Amino acid sequence: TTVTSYPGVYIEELNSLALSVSNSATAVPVFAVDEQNQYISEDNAIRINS
Amino acid sequence: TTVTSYPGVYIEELNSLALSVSNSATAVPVFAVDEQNQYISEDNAIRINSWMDYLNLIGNFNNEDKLDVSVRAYFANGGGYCYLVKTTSLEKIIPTLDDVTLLVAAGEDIKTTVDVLCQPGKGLFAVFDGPETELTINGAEEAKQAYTATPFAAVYYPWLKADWANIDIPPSAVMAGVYASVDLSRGVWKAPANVALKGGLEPKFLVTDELQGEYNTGRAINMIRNFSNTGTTVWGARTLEDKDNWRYVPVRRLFNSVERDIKRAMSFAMFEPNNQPTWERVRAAISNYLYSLWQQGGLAGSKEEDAYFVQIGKGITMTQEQIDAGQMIVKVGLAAVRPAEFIILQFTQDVEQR
Repeated sequence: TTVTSYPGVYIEELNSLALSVSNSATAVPVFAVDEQNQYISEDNAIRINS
Repeated sequence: TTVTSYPGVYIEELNSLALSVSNSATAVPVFAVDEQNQYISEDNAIRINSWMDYLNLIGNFNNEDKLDVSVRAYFANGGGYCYLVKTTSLEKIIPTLDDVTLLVAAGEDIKTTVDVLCQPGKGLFAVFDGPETELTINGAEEAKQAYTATPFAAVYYPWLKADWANIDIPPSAVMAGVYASVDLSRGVWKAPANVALKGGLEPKFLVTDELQGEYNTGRAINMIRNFSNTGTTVWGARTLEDKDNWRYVPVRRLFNSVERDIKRAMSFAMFEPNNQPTWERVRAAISNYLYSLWQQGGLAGSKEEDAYFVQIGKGITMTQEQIDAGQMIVKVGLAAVRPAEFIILQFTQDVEQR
């Protein structure tokens, strides 16, 4: 863990495993567009917000 | 003991065997420099402390040469002091050195020198660098063939590419700094994987998850993988050996730093006469070291009778005829913790069944 070589003040911050569970993005869909639609670029997930 | 010749006051200070175990220098690496680098002197372990201390050797030229980039990337990740030796005289300098415990190849192909160097008794777990070329998934049987399976090694696949110093950084010198950073921060028993690289360097080759499936078995190659949560992280704690005992670089490097902290303490009790007063001090001093690791969580088990055991005594470990040859025998057991390589989650809909 810590090595003590020279006389002095050693600060070492031991911290326990902080574990918490985040809940986010329950229903985020994807839309398989029509193959004929020329505006969607080929093989790229173009993302829209509103 | 004392002789009484004249009438007077005699002061004699009898003192018992004071034995304590010191833990220091867990991960201090050496760098096999390139043979062409003219600045390293021939057959001398020139020792550097920091990058401003290293810059007095050479004031410029951070950009191109592969040793010069590697030690710059080493100090950026983790802090330590490292010796620099030429690979020609690598086997001559390392046995006569104080604390060299990571023989780190800074891209120099020194596999033969490593095998000659480290017996099972010495220690010095020695990391390697992966092949700088592309590794496909169906060419897995040949890419493992170059490395020979030994439990004192570790391979890291993708050579790293940084913004500064546009030549390719070898992954072995980068991972050498993460070892000294993890062993200082969270101790030696915690696995050196799952730690983001503090230097601003990205992997040159992207890692598919199915590509890591058939490489992280057998004599495994650990793989540095970058994903979005933590950036470019190291993602392998396996060594080059596939058996149940010595599968992990935390379970290997804990048995190096315990078998070197006790060996320095045994020099104080070296020529002490072995009877019941002597090997009660040696038993009680070793068992306090193995108790201090258990309170830190380095050893598994519920209570201290299961985490470790130490046995010295006439009878129990050595017979009478071995005492007459003057060799006392210490048996030491350790249950080192192994990392959670595959955390699995089982979900049932039967909650009253339990």
